[PDB]
Parts: sequence; C-alpha cells; structure tokens
Amino acid sequence: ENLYFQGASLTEIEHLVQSVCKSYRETCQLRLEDLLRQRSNIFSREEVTGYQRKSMWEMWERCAHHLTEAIQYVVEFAKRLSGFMELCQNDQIVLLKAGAMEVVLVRMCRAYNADNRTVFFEGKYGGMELFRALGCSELISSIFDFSHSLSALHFSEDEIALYTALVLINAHRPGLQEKRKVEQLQYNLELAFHHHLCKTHRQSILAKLPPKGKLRSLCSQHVERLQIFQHLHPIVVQAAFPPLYKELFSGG
Amino acid sequence: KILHRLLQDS
Ligand SMILES: CCS(=O)(=O)c1ccc(CC(=O)Nc2cc(-c3cccnc3OCc3ccccc3)cs2)cc1
Ligand code: NA
Repeated sequence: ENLYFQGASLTEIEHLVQSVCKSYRETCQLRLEDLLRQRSNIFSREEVTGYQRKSMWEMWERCAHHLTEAIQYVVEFAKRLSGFMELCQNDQIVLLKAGAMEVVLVRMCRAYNADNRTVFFEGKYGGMELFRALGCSELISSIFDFSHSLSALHFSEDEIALYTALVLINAHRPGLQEKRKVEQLQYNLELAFHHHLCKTHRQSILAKLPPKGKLRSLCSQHVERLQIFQHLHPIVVQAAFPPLYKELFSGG
Repeated sequence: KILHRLLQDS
C-alpha cells in the first residue's frame, strides 16, 4: 500500500522530510512573510471596543467560521501527507476528528506576535481583549500562552511541517482500526522530524516541545466552552455554525 | 457527512 507502513531506510526518510515540507507549503493557508509584514497593522482602541461590543453569539459565529477556514487547509495537508490516503476512511476520519484542531493551534503560533502578545484575526493583529465578548477568557488566555511558548522556540516553516505531520499521525487515537499501520507511519514521520532537527542542529528543541496532554487540554477546553455556548444559544449553533465545525466539535 | 465528502473530492 505505502512504503512508510514498513521500515524506511535513511534515503527514504530523507525523501519523507522533503515530501512533508512540500505538502505543508501547499496548504499553510497564509504565507509566513505575509503574516510577519502585517504585524505593524494592529487594531485601534476603537476597533477592540467594537469587537467587545459585539454580541456573544455574533463573535462565536465569526470565530467558528475562521476556525473552519483553517481546519479546511489542515484536511488538505492530511490528504497530501504520504500514507494518509492509504489508510482506511474510518482511520482518516478518526485522525482528523482528534487532530485537526491540534494542528490549527500549532499553526496559529505563526500568526502570533510574541513582542506585543497579539494574534492575526480578520486582517489585523489584536490582543486577547479582542475576544472578550465570547465569555471564555480562560480558554482565550490558554491559547495565547500556548502560542507564546511555541513562538519562543522560533520554529522554521519546515519544523512546523514535520511537527504538525506528527500531531496528525498519532497511533494512540481512540478508534483506530489499523493501529499497526498508523504506528509505523508515525515512527517514520518521527524519524523524519528528528532527522531534520539533527541535520539543522536543532535537537535542543525536543525537551522544549509541549507535553501531548497540553494540546489535548486545549481541545477539551474548546469542546467544553462550545457546549456552554450551545446551551445558551442552541439555534445559533444549529442554523449558523459551519457544518464541518459541528461535525468535529459537537457531534454532527 | 462533510469530512467524508472532503476526503472523497479529488
Ligand atoms: C492557522 C494557519 S495561519 O496561516 O497561521 C492563519 C490563518 C488565518 C488566521 C486568521 C484567523 O483565522 N484568526 C483566528 C484567531 C483565532 C484565535 C486566536 C487566539 C485565541 N482565540 C482564537 O479564537 C479561538 C476560537 C474561539 C471560539 C471558537 C473558535 C475559535 C481564531 S481564528 C490566522 C492564522
Ligand atoms: Na509567533
């Protein structure tokens, strides 16, 4: 079926590095240089107050839509990732249901400016105060701190490519039918990320990477806050939340 | 529904 479902040689692991990095460049949504250049474009006091005065449901709908836009690029990344399409449809759905949000949160660090603690949202950079109308402050500050700790690692685009590939191909996700096939794909992607870090003298970041439970805590926080919003405005979720967002975070 | 469709659309 696929070469990376078996034990790969050094040269094949080298091909995998290049393959993962190509897949990511083609699906990274926004180019890094565009995000970096736009760092000077920050929302004014007036604009921040405008977002803060928006109704809770209005802000929830905008954030869910933007998050769905990013997730779509992650689905495209998985489709182009070596071996993912060779897995069964059950296992592809399992991996994306559990990992799409985690990949988006990793990818988000590119759009985060550590210097002034701002994130890129709807054309400009804004601090966490911009999201106050959502009424989920703990979760917003948890995403900002996570973006901050990743930003401190000074990830290259190639590093994000290889790390996110590994975030997606997790053989420990509950519900995987072909666990051994996934285990082997993960082991080769692991070798590819660690080979690239070795080749770029970047192995010092391995101990500095966040624990797996941290990304899981952020996804659990997001699902818990959505359920709270759902009880308050159920028809907002039912009529105006994107169908892909509902399929991943509420259950269809 | 949506995820199955995205994965099938080549
Ligand atoms: C990822 C690929 S990228 O190219 O780096 C890239 C492409 C496009 C954008 C623009 C964009 O969509 N900005 C967004 C920022 C946030 C967000 C940030 C911090 C904290 N909370 C957030 O809202 C959480 C939330 C809350 C409730 C529901 C859903 C979601 C959500 S959406 C950025 C980066
Ligand atoms: Na950053």
